[PDB]
Amino acid sequence: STELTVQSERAFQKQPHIFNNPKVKTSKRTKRWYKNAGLGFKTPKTAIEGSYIDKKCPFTGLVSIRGKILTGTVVSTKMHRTIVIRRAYLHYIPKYNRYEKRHKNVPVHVSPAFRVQVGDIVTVGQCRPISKTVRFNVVKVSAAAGKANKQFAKF
Amino acid sequence: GISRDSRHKRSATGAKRAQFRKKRKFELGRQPANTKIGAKRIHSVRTRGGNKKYRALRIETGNFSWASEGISKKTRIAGVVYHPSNNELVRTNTLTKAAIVQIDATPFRQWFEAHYGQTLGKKSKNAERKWAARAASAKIESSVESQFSAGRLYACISSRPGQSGRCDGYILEGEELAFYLRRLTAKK
Amino acid sequence: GFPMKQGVLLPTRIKLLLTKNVSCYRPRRDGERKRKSVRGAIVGPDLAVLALVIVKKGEQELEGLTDTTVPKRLGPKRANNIRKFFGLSKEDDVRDFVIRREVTKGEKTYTKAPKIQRLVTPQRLQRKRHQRALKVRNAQAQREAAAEYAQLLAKRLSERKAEKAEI
Amino acid sequence: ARGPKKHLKRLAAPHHWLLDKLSGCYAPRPSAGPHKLRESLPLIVFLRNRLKYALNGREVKAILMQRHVKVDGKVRTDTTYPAGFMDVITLDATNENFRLVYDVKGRFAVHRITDEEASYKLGKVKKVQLGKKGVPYVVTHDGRTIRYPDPNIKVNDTVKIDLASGKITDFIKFDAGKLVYVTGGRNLGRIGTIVHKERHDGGFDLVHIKDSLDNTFVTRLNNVFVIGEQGKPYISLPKGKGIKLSIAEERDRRRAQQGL
RNA sequence: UAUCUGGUUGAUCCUGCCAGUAGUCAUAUGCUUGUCUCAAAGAUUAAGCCAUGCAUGUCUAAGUAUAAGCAAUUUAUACAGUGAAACUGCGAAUGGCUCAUUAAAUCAGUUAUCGUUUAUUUGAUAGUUCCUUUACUACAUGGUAUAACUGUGGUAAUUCUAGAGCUAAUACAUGCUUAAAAUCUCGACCCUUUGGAAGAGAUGUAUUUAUUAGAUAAAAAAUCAAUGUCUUCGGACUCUUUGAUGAUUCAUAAUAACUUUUCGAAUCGCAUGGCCUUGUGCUGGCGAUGGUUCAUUCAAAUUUCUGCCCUAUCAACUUUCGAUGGUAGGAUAGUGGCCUACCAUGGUUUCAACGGGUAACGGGGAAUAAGGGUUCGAUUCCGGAGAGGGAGCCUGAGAAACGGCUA
RNA sequence: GAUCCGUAACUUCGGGAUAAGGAUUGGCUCUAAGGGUCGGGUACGAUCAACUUAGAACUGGUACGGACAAGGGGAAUCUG
Repeated sequence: STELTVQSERAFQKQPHIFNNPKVKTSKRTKRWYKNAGLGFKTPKTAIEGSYIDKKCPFTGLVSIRGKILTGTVVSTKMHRTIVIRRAYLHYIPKYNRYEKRHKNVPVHVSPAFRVQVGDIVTVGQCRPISKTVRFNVVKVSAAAGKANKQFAKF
Repeated sequence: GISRDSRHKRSATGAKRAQFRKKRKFELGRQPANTKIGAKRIHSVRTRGGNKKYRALRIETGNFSWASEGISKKTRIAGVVYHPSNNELVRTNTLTKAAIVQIDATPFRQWFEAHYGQTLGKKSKNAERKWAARAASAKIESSVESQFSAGRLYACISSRPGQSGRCDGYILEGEELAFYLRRLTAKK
Repeated sequence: GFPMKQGVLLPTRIKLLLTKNVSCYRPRRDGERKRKSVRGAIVGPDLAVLALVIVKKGEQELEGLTDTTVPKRLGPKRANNIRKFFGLSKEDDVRDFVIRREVTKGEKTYTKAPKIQRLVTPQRLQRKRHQRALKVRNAQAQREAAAEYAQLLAKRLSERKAEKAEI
Repeated sequence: ARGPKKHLKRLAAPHHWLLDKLSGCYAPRPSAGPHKLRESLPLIVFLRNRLKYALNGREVKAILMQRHVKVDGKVRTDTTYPAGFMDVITLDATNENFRLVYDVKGRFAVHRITDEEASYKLGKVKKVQLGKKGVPYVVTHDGRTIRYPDPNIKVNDTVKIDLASGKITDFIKFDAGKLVYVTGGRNLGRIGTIVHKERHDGGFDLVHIKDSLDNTFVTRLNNVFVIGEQGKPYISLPKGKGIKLSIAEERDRRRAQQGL
């Protein structure tokens, strides 16, 4: 998201130790740093052509994706730059020889490289503790609209 | 003492954590530096593993780096002009990281007149070939040149003075300078 | 029996948290501080003993303050503490100007002199020689091993152009 | 609990030490050293429980203070010194040289080596890096830092180490078709020569290995040690050569050797 | 090791419980008690209270020996053997005990640190230290300031101690010597060009900041800002050097400086040999301690996933005075609302949140033997927590320590 | 007085209730938020004018609704 007007905070939002020189007259007007996150996750074109900063991005920020790689379905995109996904699974009760449905809500951080809404399947990767509860970071969006644009008006 | 654990601090369900173990030495916190300007005072705090930290408080000289010229000079600090976290640290002149200060503009001016010789604002043999080779390195800026007229440059702190005992920074240039100038002008 | 402490104030008792290297307290543990009773430094009526140091002797002799000189128990031990003690101008072979104390094994009189500490001997010179030697030999050996590593890199750089030249 | 631990109790000791269950509350906690807790051997355990030269731990220290046993050339007079895999233990008295190498049942073996094989050991290079001032260095599986190696030495290779000089004389790469000693896991002590390395980017690569009865098995990389080419090893192998006959073949092997 | 029997009726067949029966590494208690091996034991209730004693100290050839201590002999008039005391180093943060708290907490299996500290051990690792570089600065080696000790004392009392006089160091505070170069900056001069030149400084490591390099996706060109090697003076430039990971602003290097400037051996025992300019000249072995940085080990701190008993006569909880998230700062060993400022209104929940109870420390395990289960786990191992209840802290690598301190 | 917190039995569910019970309050110097009008072919800037609320530092013989003004409260019984 990030709601462009990117310099929206009281500090100047910049990437650390990325210098773009005022003397050398570069006709791209800003240097950007972006990285490959590893594990075959393709860095999106919104992370290279984007002009946000987002120091917890998996591609343009200082976090590294290492540990578990989970997936989930998105149930809350109301916080700024962090969503909450649902992760449902089955718990085997060994006495009754059968299962029960369980779920867990995981809050993950979502870069402004992706646009996520409620219902989309995301793949997230474990990173360092981002906030009090955020330990994961969106590395793949596996849905775009979940058939939203295919519901227009009549003829 | 100060703790920095999450053994207090209600869980994500909003439940109050029951009180587990007594306060731990390895979850310690300490009091802020609140560095002022003038009359260098630095105390040493014994951290974990020995490994002393240098709690600066009231320091006055810094090592500021003119980034587009490649140099670093030791200069005075005049005062804190802007702070993105708290305006109180602007009011009481407390130096932390990311503060915006006014430094000295004298050794950078003297270096620029030794390196290019152009008298910001407004003889012998080898520096003649030198100042031939430059110039196309001496067209610096409008907005950074015009501060040298005032005898004070805007700068940012980049060292954490409470942990390092230094107030080192760089000099504001380009869009960062335009951003902080838009901040400083439209509050006065 | 509470001892007086220099410059507390205040002629009554007070409980201070005494620390290491501080009078009126000896610590039984490293870093341990202990809160103890201490009378301050102004003389009053509660004192059973004053302690006076004669800075100037008066006209009439006391019993055993002036008339007896108790000797010093030990003499100087370090080399320069003996050279200072006699004014020796450091050539003067301080091994001979040591103080010897004679003791009696009943009917046979032995004598002991202490030890000269920080005294230059052949052993100290030999050890200094070995340390200055090992620094130089070590630096030379690392420079040589760096040189052979550069030789190894060179014979792989002539080698990694050869397989580009035969294709 | 407030700091490092110093006592290792019996029944918490590693099981391949074969310390007796009764008769002792404690077990020798190996010192800090080149190897770890669960993959080493104190010298008291070697000189008393394996070699039976000492009857006590008092006699083990009585031995070790006469400078007799020396591990990897250096004298090493610590009672619970953690001698580990690939170590050369030189007894100058009795003219004996042992190499700590793994049994097929997973135990440290009493394996005598000859006096020329005692002048090198093998080190699996655990990390290669650039040290200060741009000096490359290898770190083997027993903590040795060896500066200026060959640039062809990469990680998971093995290296021959000369044990008087700390230097390298030869190295074997990790390749499909090269002999393997397995050090850890369910297949600790097995041997032989490789099938295929499964990559698994993201953690815990696997190696498929096939001994000389064509019994293929799978281990992780951290248990895999290279010890030479197919056939020819670089070291003396223990008895049994890392085969792991099953329990039926084992009892049929023992009931063959029963004629007195 | 897949078992049933007695009791409702005048008698019958049922549902159904009561009672019997068998075990208990499950406690108590009664009667009884000859032998061998094995051996739990103040858990339940009072994590209630404690007299007394003990449980943590430590010295090798190798830190400090003038004990006015002992042994006196055998080369020692500085010492040189044994060795109390005390200084110094180290440990005392291990062990041992208990189970009060504690219900997503602890813990178990599994992960991560590209998010950190680490004494010790183990392996590597430091020629640069001073000074506008001919009248220089101890390096054959620098300064006081104490302990034990002697002597004078105080108090009813103690692991209480004051005053006075000596004297050590691997304690404390200081301070030098080491190559030759390469590369940078500046440059006394002239000579006018496509300029070319002595010599002055800097140049370890550590901290802190900023900038740069840290290449690789396969073949060809043109311009502009500076200047570089060979010059057959049009201009060519031919060969150009580079590790790791899945992944980095990584390792590492380079530049400009910065720092109440860290470290770079004024230490110890045995051996005492080799050279000639004979100066008590230069050199010289084994190993003891200590020390910078890295790696390793011993760990630690956080952390991913999944899993806990009963309760709805607990259905809404969280934001009070952080509750969920963003930005910036502080703090930390470090990530992080851990804390502060500004901002946003989020976060959990019938898949049981939140509250309550637990006569609840969790696990490996224990009892019961058709299969499935059911109950127990204070207790020999692992992990956690606590030392009467709370809190605060010194020392240290490591403690929020209680056989440490403060309230 | 005002501001902020916290409020019980009972109830005709409207109340009780300013329940009960607590804290703050000056001066000075700052900070932040809340506005009006003008020109955009078919993202902002100039300028002008308000007292309201919140916060911070400093300060004093701990004082501050500084005079004035300005509820005592609760547990019940009889009764309308």
